Amino acid sequence: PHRYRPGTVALREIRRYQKSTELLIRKLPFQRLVREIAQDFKTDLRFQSSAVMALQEACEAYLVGLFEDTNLCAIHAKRVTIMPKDIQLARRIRGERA
Amino acid sequence: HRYRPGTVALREIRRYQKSTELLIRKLPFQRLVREIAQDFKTDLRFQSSAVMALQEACEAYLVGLFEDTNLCAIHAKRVTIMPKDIQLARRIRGER
Amino acid sequence: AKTRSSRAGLQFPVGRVHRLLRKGNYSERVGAGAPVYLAAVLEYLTAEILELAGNAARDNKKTRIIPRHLQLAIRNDEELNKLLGRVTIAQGGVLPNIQAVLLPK
Amino acid sequence: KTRSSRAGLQFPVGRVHRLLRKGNYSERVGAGAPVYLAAVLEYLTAEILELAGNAARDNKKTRIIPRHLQLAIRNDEELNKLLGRVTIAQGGVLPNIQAVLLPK
Amino acid sequence: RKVLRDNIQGITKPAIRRLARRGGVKRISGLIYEETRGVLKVFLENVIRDAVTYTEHAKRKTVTAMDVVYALKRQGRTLYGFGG
Amino acid sequence: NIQGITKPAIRRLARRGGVKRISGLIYEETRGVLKVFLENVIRDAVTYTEHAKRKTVTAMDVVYALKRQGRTLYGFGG
Amino acid sequence: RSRKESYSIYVYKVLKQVHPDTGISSKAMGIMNSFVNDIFERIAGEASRLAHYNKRSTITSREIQTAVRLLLPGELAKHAVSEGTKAVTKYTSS
Amino acid sequence: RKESYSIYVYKVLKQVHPDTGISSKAMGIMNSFVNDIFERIAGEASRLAHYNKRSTITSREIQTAVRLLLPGELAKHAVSEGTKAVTKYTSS
DNA sequence: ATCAATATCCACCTGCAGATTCTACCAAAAGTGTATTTGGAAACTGCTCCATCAAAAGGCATGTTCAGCTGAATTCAGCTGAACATGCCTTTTGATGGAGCAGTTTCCAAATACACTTTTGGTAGAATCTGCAGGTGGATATTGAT
DNA sequence: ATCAATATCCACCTGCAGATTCTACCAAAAGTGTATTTGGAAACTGCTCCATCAAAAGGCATGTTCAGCTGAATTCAGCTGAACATGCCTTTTGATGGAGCAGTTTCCAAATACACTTTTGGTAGAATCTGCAGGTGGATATTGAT
Ligand SMILES: [Cl-]
Ligand SMILES: [Cl-]
Ligand SMILES: [Mn+2]
Ligand SMILES: [Mn+2]
Ligand SMILES: [Mn+2]
Ligand SMILES: [Mn+2]
Ligand SMILES: [Mn+2]
Ligand SMILES: [Mn+2]
Repeated sequence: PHRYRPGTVALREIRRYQKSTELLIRKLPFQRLVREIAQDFKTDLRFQSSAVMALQEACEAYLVGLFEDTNLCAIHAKRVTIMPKDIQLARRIRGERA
Repeated sequence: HRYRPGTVALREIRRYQKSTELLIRKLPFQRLVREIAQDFKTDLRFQSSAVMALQEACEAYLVGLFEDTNLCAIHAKRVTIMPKDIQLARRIRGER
Repeated sequence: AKTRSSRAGLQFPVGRVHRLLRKGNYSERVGAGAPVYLAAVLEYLTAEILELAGNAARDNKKTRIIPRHLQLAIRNDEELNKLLGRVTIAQGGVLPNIQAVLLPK
Repeated sequence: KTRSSRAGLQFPVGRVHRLLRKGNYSERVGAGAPVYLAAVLEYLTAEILELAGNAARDNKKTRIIPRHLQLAIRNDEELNKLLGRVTIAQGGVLPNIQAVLLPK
Repeated sequence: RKVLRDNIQGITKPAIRRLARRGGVKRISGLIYEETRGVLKVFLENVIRDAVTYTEHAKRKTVTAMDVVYALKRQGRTLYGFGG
Repeated sequence: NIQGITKPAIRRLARRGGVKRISGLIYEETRGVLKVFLENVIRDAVTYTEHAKRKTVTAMDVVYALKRQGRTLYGFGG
Repeated sequence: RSRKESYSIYVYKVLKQVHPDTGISSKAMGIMNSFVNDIFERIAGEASRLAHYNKRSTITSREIQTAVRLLLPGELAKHAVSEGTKAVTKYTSS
Repeated sequence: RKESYSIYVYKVLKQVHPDTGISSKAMGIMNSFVNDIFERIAGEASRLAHYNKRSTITSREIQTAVRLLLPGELAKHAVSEGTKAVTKYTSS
């Protein structure tokens, strides 16, 4: 049977999701997460759907940027696979929690 | 007598980390400042405090950048910092 | 009666900008030329972005500008990218870019 | 007699009020807002002074120099965060060497 | 009301992988996904914290999009589109 | 003139930064970065001095410029 | 009821100016409004700070100009200053 | 003239460390600190008042501003000190 | 080097959700008269800030030697990607109830606005007090081989 | 490892200026008392829009198999960059003085605020119009194996 080589479908997906703009995290789970965190901060809070959407936009944008910088960190260590070490480095240089 | 390569480096590190003094000489730096400012505005003049402030800012910035750079050198299983490291540092910093 | 926008030859509302200046507590007093100048600048920047975005929309064969086109416009222009370095455009996405080392050998 | 005294503070309530209204923040300034603010400023000042003294002489010096301040700010987590993008003049840096750079 | 628990696991592995793909990432370590969940949790915690602070300063019980925008703006992550 | 900032000075800066070993191209790269930094800060500062209809760049112009750059500096008036 | 403000009609006027056969999404228009308000707040903020630096109580077109010089990059700043000065000098001829 | 928080910082210093002096440059650092935190709090409070269309800045705006700007513990102690000073001020 | 297997590039069409246009109310410019500051022209003064200029004292440029680190090359276990069967849960789209914004009023606690009055905090001055900033023996640290 | 021989660092005590701290006097805040507005908390309620539910269907998450190629581990040479002795030169200290800014006031024309009245452009709605989303089959393009 047919089979693509490891890495090809990956690049394919990179191009695909770099062409589009839709949110990549599922909506309802994200809403659950937000409501959980918020509830832990303050009880009986209600959200405008707009607020949830804004939160998701900001979140995924942030994660994509962080993934870019992380990828640069992986490439810097003569690697191709990104690692927790890479993310921690990117976070430190950014100054998020150095 | 001759110290094994890498010890005097650690020595200097401990010293200048334990100190607070400015590391760039005053007059060359001030000259550079006046030159750079001159190509923005003709024959300007500076308070001594302004030049000193500029030097503090510069040295602080460069020390921090050298810290992040050093981290970038460590990350690539190295010890020697390279222009590549500085480049990665400022690129992640958002300066690029 | 003429609007100050027409007198200044602007599309952007001089009067509104002026009111926003006074009702924003930036200073107790506001000059007569400040809202005109500011409205002119905002109108210009709006014009530039709408231009580049319009081009990006023509490139992708679309009559209507969407946030994607705005994102392409901002990120492909150096100066607009710098002016909006710490800004996120909703539904914008990113520039198509793959690190060379990742490409097939 | 003075607003600072009636609040049991060292920081100038009146001066803070004057600055607040003369800083283009809003048209009207509450009576208690400068009190609250001056109190906060006095507290933060107190914290920094305390830590910077404790650190002032673990180095045998009485006079608090910018170095001691820097040590106090960077050794404390929350103060380090509050002053994250701030440069203390003549403060230097904390003694920190990566273990990788150490021999043997 | 049904109790909300362990919803950070809602952010599935394929989703994180997609976010990585848009970020130009080709290969992903197995230890990445949990790290991502952690970082995301911190970010979302901070943003939501400031947002709700705004919400209850306005004596409101409903978190508005403007609260989120103000929060993000304060966090240094200005967001266009919901600016209202 | 930019070469007034020299190899031993840059080395000392890297030492305070905790750097152990240093490449040769590092010094030139650093001179470049420093040049850019001073260019931006002094640019904004001179702009401030020029709005104030002055010919003497004050310490406060430098402090304002630095703050605007995101490099807040304590101990010079602000 | 409720009446909210925006820069929509002006953005659309300018859009029609630069691309007569181009429309704009409500989302994209939202992005634009956010942009205008953001740049507005930046310029006005910087101008406020400068006006405060020199003990002046009035924000004139000069403070706005310097605010633009500080905030906007090269060519963008050039053309912005041009459009501003143009609009002002044209306005003064009431 | 020039006005600074010099004497106040000195008084507080004599409160916490009665037998400890302070350098001039360090006093500059402290002045810069008080100024910066002042502008931060006041700015955040002004934005707070503008968001909810309030034209006055009460101690409430100040408190919320503190909650936003200061990290956990520092924020708590600051809030308590503030409310304390307010109640004591209104106690006479 | 050639021939499938599959993903991707487009052009086709077209009904509908979203954008555009059209039309009466009305908040907010705009116009006009009059009250209130404002920020630079003249005139001026005293901190700064320069510009030479004479000196030493340390810092740097420089050239030689080599310790050892960087980066190329090779090797291999194991991890992470690709394909798929399985089936769960997130969609989609509707329909509610009602919480709780947000528009409208409605008094008063609290702010502002001058008008005097009292205190303080800022300067230029005396009379303090402390860390450099050397010199010296002893313990560390480092590097080589009885 | 703990035997020596450089060098290094440290810790003790001795000591004044280059700064700190503590005081005799003043303009300008800061406070006080007396009226004048007003922002907005309180209250009521019209009205989005938020929470929640149902049901069903297919997108897509999850778990397993399996092996490709990645990253980690190791080896080794070559050359890059640290250590150091060496010698000149640009630094730093520092006395200066002539002046040119910057900071300060005194009038006062020009500009901006304020208050009321007129006018219209901007908005919310509904009526109207049309890109293009989301489907289709068809010719390329790419990738993989043989
Ligand atoms: Cl010394
Ligand atoms: Cl003269
Ligand atoms: Mn109050
Ligand atoms: Mn055109
Ligand atoms: Mn055009
Ligand atoms: Mn419709
Ligand atoms: Mn009155
Ligand atoms: Mn001893």
